[PDB]
Amino acid sequence: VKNKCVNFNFNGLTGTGVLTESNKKFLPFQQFGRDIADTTDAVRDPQTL
Amino acid sequence: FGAISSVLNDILSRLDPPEAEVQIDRLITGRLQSLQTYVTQQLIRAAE
Amino acid sequence: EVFNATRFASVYAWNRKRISNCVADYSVLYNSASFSTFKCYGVSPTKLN
Repeated sequence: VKNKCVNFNFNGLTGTGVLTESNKKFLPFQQFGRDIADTTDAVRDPQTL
Repeated sequence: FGAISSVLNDILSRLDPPEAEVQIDRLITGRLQSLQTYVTQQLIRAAE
Repeated sequence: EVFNATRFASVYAWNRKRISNCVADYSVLYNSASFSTFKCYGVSPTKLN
């Protein structure tokens, strides 16, 4: 579910926030990304990549 | 700040309250000290 | 194949098995009365599931 503030348990990484499509692209070995302040900002879906 | 992890969600989802209380208390102490330092510096700069 | 096996190695030659690429159910292990000692360090058993 996207564009709604929900609790997400992404492959054991729990949190709360709004999931949205990303113009950002990941290399095909990275699982999740961090901001300049090292807060999690992006994730990779375990079932859809 | 001495805790097992720097994320509260990990401690909450990994440990029961009786033992996670110590880690949460250590994190609270560290973050409170940091915030107090920031507020004091902001007060001094605001006076300037 | 590890819990319900018939052979256990010696103490100085303890046998290590790597578990990966599967789903593990620790709740049935913890709630069973067959085990007389079940203690977890760094995690709580009830959350292992």
